[PDB]
Amino acid sequence: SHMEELQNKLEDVVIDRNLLILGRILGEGEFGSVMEGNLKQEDGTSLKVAVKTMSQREIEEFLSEAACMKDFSHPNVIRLLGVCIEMSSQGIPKPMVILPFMKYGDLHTYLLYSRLETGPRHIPLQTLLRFMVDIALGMEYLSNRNFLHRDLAARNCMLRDDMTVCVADFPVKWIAIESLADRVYTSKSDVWAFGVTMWEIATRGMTPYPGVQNHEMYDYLLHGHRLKQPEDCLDELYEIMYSCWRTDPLDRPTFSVLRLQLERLLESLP
Ligand SMILES: CCc1nc(C(N)=O)c(Nc2ccc(N3CCC(N4CCN(C)CC4)CC3)c(OC)c2)nc1NC1CCOCC1
Ligand SMILES: [Cl-]
Ligand SMILES: [Cl-]
Ligand SMILES: [Cl-]
Ligand SMILES: [Cl-]
Repeated sequence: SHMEELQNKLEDVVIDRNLLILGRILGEGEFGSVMEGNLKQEDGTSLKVAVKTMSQREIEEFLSEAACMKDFSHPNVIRLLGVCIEMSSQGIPKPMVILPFMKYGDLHTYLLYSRLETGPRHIPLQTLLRFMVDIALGMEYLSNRNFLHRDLAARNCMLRDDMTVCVADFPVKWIAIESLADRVYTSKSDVWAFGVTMWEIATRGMTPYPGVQNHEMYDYLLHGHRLKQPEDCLDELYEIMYSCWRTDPLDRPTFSVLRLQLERLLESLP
């Protein structure tokens, strides 16, 4: 059964490389690049997509990992469309991930662009808190499938045509105190990272803990200091984000609890 489900998921996940046309490069780096593409669909029409380029063992885990994420269906979690693996001239495998195109790019850049004239308009507080709700909803879905994100941050949240946020790509300043110390990581560690992401949103893209350096962070945290309240951040919003950084991770709210707080606060806005 367990196996049977894995076998099916595996069936679905691969896309014939001839259904796919690559385009220009949207952002090149270390692990690799993100490029625009067209995915030929079952109905005969093409779809604009994004295309991410990243041992047979690491190949097979990539494929098994891709199969599980393809099963994820929620509007605040980025849909994996499928995978291609095209071989090089030197012979190393090149594993491509296919994603729906996110017109507005990543949330962190978008927030930064918004403080420029020619960027997106100033983002009203209501919209910012809607971004938080969307992300909490995404992470609730994940925590209910017991899946850990590991790298939640504003730069890994993506903005869709319709300004829905979805979590994606699932960084000392984002890492829970317990995980710095004992390398151990629960959903409550994702909750920590969420709390930081909320702050990145509420500051419109500031790097967490100005004036503190990465190497200083465990002690800074170990002495009870946390991120400060941003100017024009509602106290209730700050309370919600501060609960994410409680020392005991058992004392932190679940995503489901956070989401419910965030939506209530949003509803109470005029
Ligand atoms: C989850 C991985 C990922 N998925 C997607 C996706 N599913 O579609 C994706 N798309 C994407 C779409 C559009 C853009 N644009 C480019 C033009 C720019 N212009 C510049 C010129 N300026 C005058 C006006 C603005 C505005 C942003 C984009 O920028 C990088 C990315 N990116 C992903 N990963 C990135 C990798 C780099 O780090 C951020 C996350
Ligand atoms: Cl091509
Ligand atoms: Cl999506
Ligand atoms: Cl900044
Ligand atoms: Cl701070």
